[PDB]
Amino acid sequence: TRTLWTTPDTSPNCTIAQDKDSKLTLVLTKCGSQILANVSLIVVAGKYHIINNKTNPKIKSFTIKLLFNKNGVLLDNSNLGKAYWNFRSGNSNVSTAYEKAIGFMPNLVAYPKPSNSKKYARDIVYGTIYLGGKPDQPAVIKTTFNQETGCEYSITFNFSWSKTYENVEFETTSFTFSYIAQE
Amino acid sequence: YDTRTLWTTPDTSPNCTIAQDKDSKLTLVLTKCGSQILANVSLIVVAGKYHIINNKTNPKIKSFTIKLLFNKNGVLLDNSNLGKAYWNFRSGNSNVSTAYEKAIGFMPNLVAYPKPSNSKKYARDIVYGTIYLGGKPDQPAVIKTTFNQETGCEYSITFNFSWSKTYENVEFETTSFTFSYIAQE
Amino acid sequence: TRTLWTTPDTSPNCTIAQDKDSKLTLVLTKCGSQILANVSLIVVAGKYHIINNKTNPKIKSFTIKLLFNKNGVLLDNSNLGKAYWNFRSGNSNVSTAYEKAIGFMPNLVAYPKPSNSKKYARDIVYGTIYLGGKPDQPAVIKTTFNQETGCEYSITFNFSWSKTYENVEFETTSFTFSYIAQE
Ligand SMILES: CCC(=O)N[C@H]1[C@H]([C@H](O)[C@H](O)CO)O[C@@](O)(C(=O)O)C[C@@H]1O
Ligand SMILES: CCC(=O)N[C@H]1[C@H]([C@H](O)[C@H](O)CO)O[C@@](O)(C(=O)O)C[C@@H]1O
Ligand SMILES: CCC(=O)N[C@H]1[C@H]([C@H](O)[C@H](O)CO)O[C@@](O)(C(=O)O)C[C@@H]1O
Ligand SMILES: [Zn+2]
Ligand SMILES: [Zn+2]
Ligand SMILES: [Zn+2]
Repeated sequence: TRTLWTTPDTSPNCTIAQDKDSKLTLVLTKCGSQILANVSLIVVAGKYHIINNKTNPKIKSFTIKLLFNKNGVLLDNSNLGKAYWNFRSGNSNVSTAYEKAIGFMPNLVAYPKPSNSKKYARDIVYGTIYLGGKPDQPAVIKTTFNQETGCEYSITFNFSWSKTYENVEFETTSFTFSYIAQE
Repeated sequence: YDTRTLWTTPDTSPNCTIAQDKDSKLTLVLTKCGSQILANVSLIVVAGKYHIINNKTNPKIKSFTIKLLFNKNGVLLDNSNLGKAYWNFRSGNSNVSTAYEKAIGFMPNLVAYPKPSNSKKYARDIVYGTIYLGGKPDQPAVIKTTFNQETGCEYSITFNFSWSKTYENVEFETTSFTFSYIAQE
Repeated sequence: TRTLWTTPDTSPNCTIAQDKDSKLTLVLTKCGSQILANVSLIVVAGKYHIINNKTNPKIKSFTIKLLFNKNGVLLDNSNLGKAYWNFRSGNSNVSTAYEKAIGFMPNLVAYPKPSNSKKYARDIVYGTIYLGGKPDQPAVIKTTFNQETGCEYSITFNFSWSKTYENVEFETTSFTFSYIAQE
């Protein structure tokens, strides 16, 4: 019960532009009051599979949202599927779906919901990953905590790029970050 | 110490003094994972010299430093930029009722990161990172963290904030950065 | 036994171009399903000690490989010496070589060995470190999991730079990353 994950296989579990068009590999490991997070993305099909900005200049970014309720349970309006998001057992999941993961949630005082109080940048982490493992193919991964509505908690991943890529497959290197846990 | 968290609390009440008294909120969370400390940091400047940056009118205002000084027991010293009042072990979204006496297991390893001496100074006592002002991807600032290079203390952690862009009326409040370092014990 | 390391002293322990020409400082700390890794390098002698790309225009990269068997034991073809790699005991290592460290190995489902199947980039982590702690002397540290032959598991560090450095000592700042554990 110290690790919440997608499993490490490559079976599509995520819907960006069309049903199960991607594998988001996300591993959350509870190190007390901090969650250690490891993420990568493979797109297998649809609009974001093969990037061509000569042909499609406007395709420059997309977002993957994980929305959670009071008990830390993934809501079905998330881009990530509920089917294999669960606590770890081996290279797989526990047999039954979890009902509480509040200790894996981003801290609401650290990272508050939108309000008429001043909005601070500390609820964001920026990173850069590399498409196809090539050092001249950067894309920015921007992670934001608790800024979606219709949820108690949220983790959102925005992927974007500034280069004009021609036929570059969107599959990434891995990035590690952390965040402050709710409890 | 095992698995505990030493932190500033995660609210936005100013706890830190850069240019003038309580001009900033340093949010710092140190979590012990055995022989390494997992660190998470951000900064909000609320007042004074470094609150709103304009390098057109003031091209030479480009960097500043925040120091955490520790004694032999890992207790924060009063002359650190960070105030002692809310630097303590975690309890809920606040701190334990007793001001801590021992945190040597949270201190940067002195063999890995020695104090200044006339022996060769190696770069491994530094971690560089980049954070973004206002959460804007075109507003980077460098956060340089250095271990055990201060004097008048047994241990130290120093944060130097710098930028090479010419900012015009930009509020210095940052995204978050994560790093680790080797623990003394 | 929760940390495998090199001892954080300055005594050479690694062979890049000639015997004991470097000190690799590597600390691997098990946080359940993830290994938290911290790395830096000091080159003390030989070809890579002082970089001069006026004199030697093509000297722009090198690699340090850690190769492991089925029990997570370091193999002798590794650049890092076997005598220097063990579980932590104080500021030193235990006197006896360990027999098992499978819990510290990179996960083979997450990071499979080379094959005829499609290779994904998530077995790579990119970072940048700074020579001599100077902010204008970046070098790229590319870390790759389980891609070497002659082993069950591997961690390889490729160091490279694009700048024309003139008489710059190769000793680095520190970088942190994580990876998914085999067990
Ligand atoms: C971590 C790796 C890294 O820094 N990659 C950077 C890359 C390389 O430095 C050079 O291409 C030499 O390989 O240069 C960029 O300007 C590019 O778009 O190509 C930005 C990348 O972020
Ligand atoms: C992680 C985010 C990131 O890399 N930001 C970089 C930024 C963006 O790539 C572009 O502005 C396109 O958004 O480019 C810079 O040259 C800039 O100062 O603008 C350096 C920043 O570090
Ligand atoms: C974290 C530190 C950092 O970003 N360093 C970058 C550096 C500094 O921004 C400037 O020298 C101003 O100090 O600019 C570079 O183009 C350079 O080669 O000099 C790339 C470095 O990666
Ligand atoms: Zn494909
Ligand atoms: Zn302000
Ligand atoms: Zn020399």
